[PDB]
Amino acid sequence: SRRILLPKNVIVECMVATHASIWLGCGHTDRGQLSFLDLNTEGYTSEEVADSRILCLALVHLPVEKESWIVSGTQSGTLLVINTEDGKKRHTLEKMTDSVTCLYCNKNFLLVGTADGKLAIFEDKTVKLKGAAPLKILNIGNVSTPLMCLSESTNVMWGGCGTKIFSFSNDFTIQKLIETRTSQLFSYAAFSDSNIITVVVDTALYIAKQNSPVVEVWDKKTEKLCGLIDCVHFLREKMSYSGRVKTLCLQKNTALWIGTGGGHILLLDLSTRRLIRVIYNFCNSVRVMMTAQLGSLKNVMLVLGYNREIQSCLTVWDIN
Amino acid sequence: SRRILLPKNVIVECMVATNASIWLGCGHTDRGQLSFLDLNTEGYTSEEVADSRILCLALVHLPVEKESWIVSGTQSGTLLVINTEDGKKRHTLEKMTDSVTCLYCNSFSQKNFLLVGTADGKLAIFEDKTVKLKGAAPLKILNIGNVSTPLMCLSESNVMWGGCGTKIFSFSNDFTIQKLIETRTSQLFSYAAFSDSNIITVVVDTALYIAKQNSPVVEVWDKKTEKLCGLIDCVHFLREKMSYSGRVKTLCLQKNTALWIGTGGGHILLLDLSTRRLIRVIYNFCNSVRVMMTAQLNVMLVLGYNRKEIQSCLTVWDI
Ligand SMILES: O=C1C[C@H](C(=O)N2CCC(c3c[nH]c4ccc(F)cc34)CC2)CCN1
Ligand SMILES: O=C1C[C@H](C(=O)N2CCC(c3c[nH]c4ccc(F)cc34)CC2)CCN1
Repeated sequence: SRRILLPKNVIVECMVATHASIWLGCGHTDRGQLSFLDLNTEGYTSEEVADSRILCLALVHLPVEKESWIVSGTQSGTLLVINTEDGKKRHTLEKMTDSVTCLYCNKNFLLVGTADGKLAIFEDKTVKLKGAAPLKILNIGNVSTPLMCLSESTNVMWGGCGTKIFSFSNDFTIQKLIETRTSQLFSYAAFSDSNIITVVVDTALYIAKQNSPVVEVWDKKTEKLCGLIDCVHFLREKMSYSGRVKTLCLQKNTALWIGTGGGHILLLDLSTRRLIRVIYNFCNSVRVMMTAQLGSLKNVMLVLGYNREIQSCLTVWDIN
Repeated sequence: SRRILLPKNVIVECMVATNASIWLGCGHTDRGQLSFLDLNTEGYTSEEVADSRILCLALVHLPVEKESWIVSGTQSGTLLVINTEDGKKRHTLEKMTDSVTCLYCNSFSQKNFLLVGTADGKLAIFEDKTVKLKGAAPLKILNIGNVSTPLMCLSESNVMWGGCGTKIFSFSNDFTIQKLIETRTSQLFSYAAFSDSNIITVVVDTALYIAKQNSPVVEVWDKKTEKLCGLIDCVHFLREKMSYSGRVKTLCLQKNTALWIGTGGGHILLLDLSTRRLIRVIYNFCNSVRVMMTAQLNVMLVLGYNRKEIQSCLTVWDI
C-alpha cells in the first residue's frame, strides 16, 4: 500500500486512471478543472478546460485508430473530449439538456447519464467527431430524478435512476425497471426514499442510497428485496458512527468493499454474509473506491479519501 | 401524567395492576418479596412471602366463586397463590421443574386458564378453578423448547401466541402447538447477531411484533404466511446523541394501530402501525424502561429506573 497526498484544499469530484497516472475532475472550483497526478513521481499539474465543474470522467480508447480520448462531463451538460496524447486536439460532443451525472464505457459505447434522468449513447467512432450527436437518448426518469450510476456483471447493463433500478441491452431499450422504495417495510423509510448513488452487479444487485448506511440487496430474477446490509450495526459490533455509504466496490467473486462518510472501510464476504475486515478511521471520509488496470496485468485498488482546510489522499494497493 | 417514586433501592422484576393499586415482585433481593403500591396514596408495603425471587405475577379473578388470587412465580419454580382480600389464605400449586419465567391469564370459548412458562421451555396449563387448590397439578404440560430456551412471553389478539427461544409458537382451545416459526431467518434483512438472540416480548395485532434480547430491532412477522414482513430499527428512529443503543426492553400495543417501544436508554417511541410513521418520541423519559403495560382503571403504566443506588419510578397516564 502507498498513500499519495494531493496538494492542500484540492477536492476530487471524479477520477479515471490510464493504462501510471490518474485524471481528476476538481470540486474545489465552480469552473471545469482537469488535473493529472503521476502515480510514480507524485507530480500534480492542472488546467481550467471547461466553463463549469467536471462531474464525470471516462477514458474512451479506440484500438483500430490507436487513439485514446479523455471525456469530461460538466455541470452545464458539456461533453468535453481531449486527446490523451496531444492536449491541443480537443472538442465538445452534443451538449446534454442537464448536468452530466454519469459516464461509462461499454462493439463499444460511451454511455452518458444526465440530471433529468436521460441516457445518451455514443459509439467509440463518434467520440472523435466535433459536435457529434448520440445514436439514441433514453428518457428513464424526469428532471426530479438524476441518472447517477451504471454497472455490469464482471451483454446486460444495470443503472440507477432516482429510486429505480433499470436494465438495458444491445437493443438499448429498458427491460427491467424495479422500484426500490418498496424496501420501506424492512429498511428505515428515509433511507428507502433516497436516490440510488451506486450499484454493483454480482449474483444480486447491491445498491447504496444518498445519506444512508444501508446497502439494499435485490434479486435480478424475482425483482424483490432479498437482503439488507446496515453499516451502523456492522461498525458498532465509536457508537456515534453515521455509517453513511459513499462507495460500493466488488473485488473478484463474493467480496464487497464498503467505504463510509466517517472514513471507515468494511470488507464483507457475500458467500458467508460475514464481515471479514474493518479498517476504522482509514481517513476522515472515504469519497471514491475503484479498481484500475494500470499496465500489462497490473490490477490495483484506488481509494480516494479526505481529512480535516481539506487534505485529499489517494491510497493504492495491489488487488490480490 | 404523574410520577410515583418507589422507596430508594427497590427494584421491580414484575407488576400486575388491580383505590387503583399494583402488586410488585422485587428484584433487589434473593428471596420472594411481594410489594403493594396504592396508586392514589403512593403508599408502599411489602412482605417476604417465598424462599426465592418472584420473577412473575398474575391476577386470577374467579367472579363465580367471588374471589381474586395473586399468583407469584419464583426462581425455584414455586407457584405461590395468595388471596388478595385475606393474605392469610395462601398455598402453593405443584412446583415447576425450573424457574417460572412467564404467567398469563387467558380465556377460551367459556373457560379461563393460568398459563405458566418456564426457563426449561415448558408451558403448564391450569384451569382458573384449579388455582385455589393446594398442590394442584396442571391440566397439561407442553414441551416447546429445552433448558437453554426459556418460555419468556405469552400474548393474544381466540388464539394464544408466545415466544420460546428464537421460535414463535401458536396454540388454541385444544392446547396443542399449531404454528412454530423459526425467527433466526430474519438474518437476511436484520443484523445476524440480533436475529440469533432470544425473544423477550411478543405483541399480537394484524402481524406479530417481536423483540429480542440486546437488540434495537423489532421483527414483524406475518401469522398466515409465517414469513418476515417488516423490521422496525429503533437506532434509526431515534437518530432521525447519535450514540443511542436503541435496545428494546418493552413493547406495548395501544388500542387501534399504535405501538409503544421502551428502550434501554430511557426513550419511548410511539408508532402508528397503519401509516408506519412515528407519532411521538419521549427522549430521556427516565434512565431505562423496564415494563410498559395497559391497565383498565384506560391507563398506561411505565416502570423505569435511574442509577451503588437505584431509584425506580412508576409513571401513570390516561390513554
Ligand atoms: O439472488 C439470489 C442470491 C442470494 C445470495 O446468495 N445472496 C444475495 C443476498 C446477500 C445478502 C443478504 N443479506 C446480507 C447481509 C450481509 C451480506 F454481506 C450479504 C447479504 C447474500 C448473497 C441467494 C438466493 N438468490
Ligand atoms: O397481516 C399483515 C399485516 C402487515 C402490515 O400491514 N404491516 C406489518 C409490517 C409493519 C411495519 C413494517 N415496517 C414498519 C415501520 C414502522 C412501523 F410502525 C410499522 C412497520 C406494519 C404494517 C402486512 C403483512 N401481514
